[PDB]
Amino acid sequence: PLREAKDLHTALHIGPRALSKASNISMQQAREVVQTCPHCNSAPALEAGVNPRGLGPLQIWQTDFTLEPRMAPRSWLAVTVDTASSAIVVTQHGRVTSVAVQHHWATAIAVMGRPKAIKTDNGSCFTSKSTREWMARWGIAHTTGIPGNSQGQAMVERANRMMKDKIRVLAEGDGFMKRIPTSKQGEMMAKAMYALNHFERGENTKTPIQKHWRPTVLTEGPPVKIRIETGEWEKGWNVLVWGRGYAAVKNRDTDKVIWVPSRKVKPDI
Amino acid sequence: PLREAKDLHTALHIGPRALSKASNISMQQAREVVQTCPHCNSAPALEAGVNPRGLGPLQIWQTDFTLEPRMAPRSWLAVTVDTASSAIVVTQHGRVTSVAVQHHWATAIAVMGRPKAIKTDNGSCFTSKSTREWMARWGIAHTTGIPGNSQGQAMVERANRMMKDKIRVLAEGDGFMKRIPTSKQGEMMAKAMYALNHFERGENTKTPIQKHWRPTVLTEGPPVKIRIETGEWEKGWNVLVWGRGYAAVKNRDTDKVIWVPSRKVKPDI
Amino acid sequence: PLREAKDLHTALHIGPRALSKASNISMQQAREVVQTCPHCGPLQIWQTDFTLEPRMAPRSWLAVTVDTASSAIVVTQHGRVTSVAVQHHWATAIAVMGRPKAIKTDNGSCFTSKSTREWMARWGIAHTTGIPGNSQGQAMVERANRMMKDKIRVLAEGDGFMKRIPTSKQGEMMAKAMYALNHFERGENTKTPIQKHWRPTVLTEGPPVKIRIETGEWEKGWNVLVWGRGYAAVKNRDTDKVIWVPSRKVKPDI
Amino acid sequence: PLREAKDLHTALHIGPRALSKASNISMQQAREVVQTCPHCGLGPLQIWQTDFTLEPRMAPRSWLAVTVDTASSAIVVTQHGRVTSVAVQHHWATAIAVMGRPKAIKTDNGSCFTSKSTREWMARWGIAHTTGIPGNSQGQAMVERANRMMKDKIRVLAEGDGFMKRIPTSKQGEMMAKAMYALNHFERGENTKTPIQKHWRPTVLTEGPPVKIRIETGEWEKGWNVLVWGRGYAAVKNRDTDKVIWVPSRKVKPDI
Amino acid sequence: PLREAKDLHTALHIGPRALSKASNISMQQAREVVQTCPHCPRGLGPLQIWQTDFTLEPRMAPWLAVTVDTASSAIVVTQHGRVTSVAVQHHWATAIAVMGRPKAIKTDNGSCFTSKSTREWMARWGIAHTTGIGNSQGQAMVERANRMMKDKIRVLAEGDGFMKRIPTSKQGEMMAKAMYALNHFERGENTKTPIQKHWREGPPVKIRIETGEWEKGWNVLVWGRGYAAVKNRDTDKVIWVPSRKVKPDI
DNA sequence: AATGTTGTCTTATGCAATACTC
DNA sequence: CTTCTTTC
DNA sequence: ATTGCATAAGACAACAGTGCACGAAAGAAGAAGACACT
DNA sequence: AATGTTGTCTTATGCAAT
DNA sequence: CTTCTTTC
DNA sequence: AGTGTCTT
Ligand SMILES: [W+6]
Ligand SMILES: [W+6]
Ligand SMILES: [W+6]
Ligand SMILES: [W+6]
Ligand SMILES: [W+6]
Ligand SMILES: [W+6]
Ligand SMILES: [W+6]
Ligand SMILES: [W+6]
Ligand SMILES: [W+6]
Ligand SMILES: [W+6]
Ligand SMILES: [W+6]
Ligand SMILES: [Zn+2]
Ligand SMILES: [Zn+2]
Ligand SMILES: [Zn+2]
Ligand SMILES: [Zn+2]
Ligand SMILES: [Zn+2]
Repeated sequence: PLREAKDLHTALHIGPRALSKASNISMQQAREVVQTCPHCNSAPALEAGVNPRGLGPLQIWQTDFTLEPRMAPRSWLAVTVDTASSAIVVTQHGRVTSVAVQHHWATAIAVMGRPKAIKTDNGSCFTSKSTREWMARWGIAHTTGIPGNSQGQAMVERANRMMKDKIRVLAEGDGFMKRIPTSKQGEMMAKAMYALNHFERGENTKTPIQKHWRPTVLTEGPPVKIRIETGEWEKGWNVLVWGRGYAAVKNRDTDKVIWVPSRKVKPDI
Repeated sequence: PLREAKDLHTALHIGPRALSKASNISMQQAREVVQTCPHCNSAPALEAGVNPRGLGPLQIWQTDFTLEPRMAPRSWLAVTVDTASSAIVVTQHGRVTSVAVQHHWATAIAVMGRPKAIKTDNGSCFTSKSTREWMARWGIAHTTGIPGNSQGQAMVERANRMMKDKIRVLAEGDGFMKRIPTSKQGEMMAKAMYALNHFERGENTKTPIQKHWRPTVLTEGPPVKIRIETGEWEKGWNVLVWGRGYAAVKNRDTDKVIWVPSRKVKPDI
Repeated sequence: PLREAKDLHTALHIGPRALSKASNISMQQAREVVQTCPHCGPLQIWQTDFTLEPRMAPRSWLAVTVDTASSAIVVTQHGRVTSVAVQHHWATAIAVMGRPKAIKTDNGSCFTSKSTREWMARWGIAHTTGIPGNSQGQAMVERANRMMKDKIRVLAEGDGFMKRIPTSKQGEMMAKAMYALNHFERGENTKTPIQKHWRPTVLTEGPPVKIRIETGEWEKGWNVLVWGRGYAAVKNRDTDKVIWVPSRKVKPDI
Repeated sequence: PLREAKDLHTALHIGPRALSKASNISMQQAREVVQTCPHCGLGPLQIWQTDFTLEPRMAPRSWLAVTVDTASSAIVVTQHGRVTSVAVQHHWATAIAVMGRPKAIKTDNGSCFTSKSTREWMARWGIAHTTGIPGNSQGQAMVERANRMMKDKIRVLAEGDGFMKRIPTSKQGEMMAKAMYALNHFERGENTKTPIQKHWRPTVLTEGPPVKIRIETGEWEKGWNVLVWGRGYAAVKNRDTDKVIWVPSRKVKPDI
Repeated sequence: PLREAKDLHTALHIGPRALSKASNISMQQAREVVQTCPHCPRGLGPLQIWQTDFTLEPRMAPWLAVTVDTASSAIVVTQHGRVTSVAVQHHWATAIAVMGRPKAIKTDNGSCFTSKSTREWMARWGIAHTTGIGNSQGQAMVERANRMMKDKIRVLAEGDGFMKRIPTSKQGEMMAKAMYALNHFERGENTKTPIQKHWREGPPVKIRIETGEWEKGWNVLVWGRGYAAVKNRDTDKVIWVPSRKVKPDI
C-alpha cells in the first residue's frame, strides 16, 4: 500500500484522506505522502510577527500620515501614538513634507515629551536628509518598516481607525457632512483627541493618559514558559507585559527582554 | 445620572464602559445610551442567513467563467457544478461567448444529464437572448445574480480554487510552469476532473460520483428546532440536510423546505 | 557639561537652573551660559488672557492659559479675537491638560458674550470677573505673556527668522516654546511644570486583590501583577511570593 | 576570572565588554578595571575612509596610512616613511588583502590622492573615490577618530612594554601588530559583536533553504533562498540574480 | 558574463568555481577559461593548527615565509629579506593580526624555530608549540601554499610584464594581489572560500529518508510550524522535511 | 536594516430580587 | 453605423 | 501499564475578467558646459 | 426578480500492543 | 539642471 | 586647448 499510494499521488496528487481510505493506510502515513511531495505542499503557514511595544512610555513611538478629506483644505492628518501608553496626538497639514513631520513631531513632543525612538514607514518625507538631521538634533532613533507592509506599523494605523471614526461621529454630531468648517476644525480636533486620552478605551482598565503618566512596570515578573522554535515549552523566563495580542518576556539568566505571541506563553508552575 | 451620561456622549461620544464607570451606571443602560445615538450606529445588524444550495442531483447547477492563463490561447475556463452532488465539469474556450456557454452546458449535460435549473451571474453571455432561447428548447430554469456582489455562486467560485490549483499541481508535476503545451491541455483537464470527481474531497464520506448516481434523499427527517427572527427556538421542523456551513430544514405542517445556517438549527428533544 | 548646556540653550534657550541640573553644572556657570545670550491643588483655577503678536501673522492674536498650582502653560494662535477663538483655545487647553473647575478671565467682550457664556454650562466650569486688569486675577497671566512673547521671539531669532515667522514654521514655534516652558524648570524647584501637574510616578506593583485558596476561601493581602489568558499571577504583600491562579479565583480587594 | 582579566588588560588594555565576556565578569568589575588603568550605516564593505597621520613614536617610519571601514569599525594601518603616490597604493592594496575589495573610498584632496598614478590604480580595481576638505561629521569624521584610536593603542602598548617617546625600530612593526589584534578581533566599546564580526556579512551564506514569497498580486513565487530568518523578517536571495530583499514573516513559507 | 569572466581571470587568474559564482557562468565555460590560460583528516577546527616554513622564490629578490591554517586554508606571507629567528616572531606577529591568535603553531624543527627567543616568544602569547614530528597530510598543504604563492606571483608578475624580477616599489604591492586571489575568491573545485571557513548550526540530527531508513550526516537550520529545514553536511543541499522524520543524532 | 492591531458588536451562562400562581 | 452601457 | 492511532479543535486560504492606473516628495541618474590640470 | 463556501492545514484527544 | 526609480 | 571632474 505505501508504494501504491505514492504512485497514485505522483500521478493524480490525491489528498491524504482518499489515499488512506482507498489503500487502507493510516492517516499519519497518507499525510506523510502529501508532505513528501514538493508541489502539493504549497500551503504551509509560517506566520509570526510582533509590532512590538515598549516596556514603558516615551520609549517607542509610531507615526504615519492618513488622508481625511473632511479637514480640507489641510486634509492630511499626521498621527502619532506611544506603544506603551496608547495615547494619541494628531495635527493637520496641507502637504506631506519633512517640515510637516518635524512640525507634528514637535507638537507631540510638546504634549507628551521626548521619546527614545520613533518608528515610521519608508515614506520619502521620513527618509529625507532633513528628517534624519532633525532626529539627529533631538536625539530620537529612527526605525523604518517593510516596503509596503504596514502590518508592523499596526498600532499606529489602528489609531487611524479612531481618529477617522471619532472625527466622523463628532463631525456628524455638530451637523457637518461634506467638509468640516475651517473655524470649527480646531474644536473638532481638540475634542476628538480629548475624548481618546482622558477616558478609557472600551474594556481598557485604565485611561491612556493614566497609563502614560502613571505606567505599570513590574520590577521582576512572574515565571512563565515560552514555546521555542522546536515547539517545546521552556522554563526559565518571566513575563513583564502580557497584552491581548502579545506578551513581553524576560530571560532569567540574562535579563534580555523579548516580545512573543500570547499563544506562545503559559504560566511556569 | 442618566442625563449626565447622555450629555457626555452627546458631546464626546464616549463608549459605554467609560460612561458606566464615570457616572456609576449599570451596563445595560450605558449600552442603551450608545445604541440610542444615531451617529454612533454600531449598527451592526446584517442578516447572516445566506444559503445557495439545492436538494437533488440534476436540479440546481452553478456556472461561471474564470481565467487560467495556463490553457492559453483557450485559457477561458467554464465551470459548472451540481449543488447537490458537488460534481465539477469544466470546458476550455478561447473567448467567452453565448455559443461557448451552450457548448459547455452541452458537454456537462452530455456527462451528468439535463438539469432542472442553472444559476449564474448576470454577464454578457448569460443575459443574451440567444442563451435564453437555448435554455428554452431544453427546459432549464435560469436564475441571475446581484449586479456585482457575487457571493451566492460562491460554491462554484470556491470550486475554481479547487479547480485551478489542481491544474497547477498537475502542471508543475509534469514540468510545465508558464504555459501548458496544446497537446497535453485536454489530458490535463481529464486527469484533473477524474482526480476531483472520482475520489473523496477531503473529509467527504462519499465521492462526487457516489453522491451523484447514488445520492441520499431522506423520505422524512428527524425533528429539529430553528431560531426564528425574534431569537426564539421553534419546534415543528425536520432537518433534511445538515452540512458544514448550512442546513436544509422542512416545516412539518406544510412540507415547505427552506435553507438556514447550521448555527440556527438544533435537535428537537 | 558646559558645551552640552550651551547647545541646549542655543536651540531652546532653557533657563540656567534646568541646564545646571540636567547637565550637572554648578549654578554660577549655567547662569553664565544664560547670561552670555543677548535676547535672554492642580487643575483648580485657570487664567486666560489675550495678547498681541505681529510676528505670528496672519494669526497674530495669541491666547494664553495657565494653571495656578502646576505652573503649566498652553497657547493657541488666532487671526482675530472672537468667541469661537476663545472656545477653541480652551478646547485645546482642556485637550492637553483636562477639564478644570474655575477659569479667571477679564471683563472683555469675548469672555462675557453669549456664545462664550453657554459654553461654560455644558462643560461645567466656573467663571470670575472684576476690575478690568486687577492685581490678583490678571497678575500671572501677564507673566505667561512675557514667557511666550519672549520665547517665540528668541527661538525664532535662533532658527534664522527675524521680522515675521513664516506661516509654515509658526506651529513649530508654538510647539518648541511650549516644550521649553512645560517640560523645563524656570524656577529653583527640582520639579518641572509638567511634573508638578500630573505627579508622574510608576506603578511598582498592581492594585490589591483577593485570591481563592485551595479550601475555597478568599484571602486578603495580595496584589495582582499579571493577568493573562486564563490565569493571573498574584503577589503576597507581606512576602513578595508570586503564584499563578485561575482568573475566576481573583477579585478586587475592597 | 579576576587574574585572567587583569592579564588581558595588562597586555592589550581591552575594553570592558570584551574582558567581561572573555573572563565571565560582570560589568561593574570590568568597569572598575578600566578605571584602575592610568592610560585608559547599512551594509559592510561599501565605503572606506583613508587618511594619513604622523606618530613621532614610530619614527623614522612616522607616516601611518589608516583605513577604517565605515560599516564595520574595522581598521587597517601600515607604516610608511613618506607620503607619495606609491605608499597610498601599497596601503590600499594591503587593506584590500585584509578585509576585501570595497566599492567606495572617501579621502581628502591631498596630492597623494589626486595623482594620475593613484587614479589609474583606482580605475584598475573598480573602486570609487571622493574628495573632501576634510572635517565633515557624517563622513570624513570616522577616520579622524580611528587615528586617535591607533595612536592611543600604540602609546599604551609601547609605554606598557617600556618604550616612552621613541619605539625601537626592531620592535616597531610588532607594537603596531599587537594593536590591530586588539582593535579588530576583540570587542572595543559597549556593543555585542566583534569589529571583525561587525565586518562582512559574516561568511556570506552561499545558499539558504528554499522559500516562497508572497508577491504584490498575492501569489507565492518559488526561486528564493533565505539567508537570515529573524522574528519579524527574513532575508531572502533571488537565485537568478543574487538580489537580497527583506520581507515579513507572514509572506514566507517553506518550498517543497 | 563572457567579458566579466575574461577580465577577472586576466587580472587575478581566479579559479573556475569563483568565476562561475561571481559572474553567474556555468562550469563548462569557467573550466574553458582555466584551460585557455597557458601557465594554469582535515575537519577538526579553524584557528587551531598552523604550519610555518621558509621557502624561497627568486622573483622577490633580494626571502619568503609562509604561514597557513590547516582548516580555513588561508595563507599569510611576510616576505622577509634575511632569514633569522626574529623574522619568525615578526611573521607570526603579522599573521596573528589577520588570522587571529591560534591555539597552536607547528613548525618543522629547524635551527630557526628552536631558538630560546622563539620559545619565550611562544610562551609569551600562551600558544603551545610543538616541533613537527611536517607530516604527509601537511606535505600537500604547506608546500601547496609554497608553490601556490610562487605560481600565483609568477602569473601575476608575468601578466604585468615583469619577467625576471619585480620592482621593489611594486614588490610589496603585488603581495596583496596574491593573498587576495588565494583567500577571498575561491580556488579549485571547492565550494567554501578560504575566508568563509575561518569566521564560520545543527545539533546534529538524522532524517528519515524515502525508503524509511535513518541517515546520519544532516544538521537542522530552520524548525517552523509543521516542517523543518535540514542541511546535508557534505553537499550543503538543504531540504524541508516533516518534524516526525527528524530525531537527534547521538 | 527592523514583526498585526484593539475597539467594539451581538448572544450565551450564573447569581440576587420583583411578581406571579398555588 | 458608431458610440454608449451594463456585466463578467 | 504506556504509546501508536484516526479522530477532534480552530483556522487560512482564495474564487469574484484582468491590476496597474496617477500624484506627491524626496532622492538618484544622466547630460551639457566652465575653471583648473595636463 | 434570487442568499460566503470548503479542502486542506497545523496542533490536541480516545481505543489497543511490547 | 532636467528626467527617472522608490514608497506612501 | 585636450579633457575632466565639477556644476546645475
Ligand atoms: W487555432
Ligand atoms: W492551433
Ligand atoms: W487550436
Ligand atoms: W510690527
Ligand atoms: W508693532
Ligand atoms: W514690536
Ligand atoms: W510697527
Ligand atoms: W515686530
Ligand atoms: W517690524
Ligand atoms: W521693527
Ligand atoms: W520690533
Ligand atoms: Zn502531490
Ligand atoms: Zn454617539
Ligand atoms: Zn538664550
Ligand atoms: Zn588599559
Ligand atoms: Zn590563468
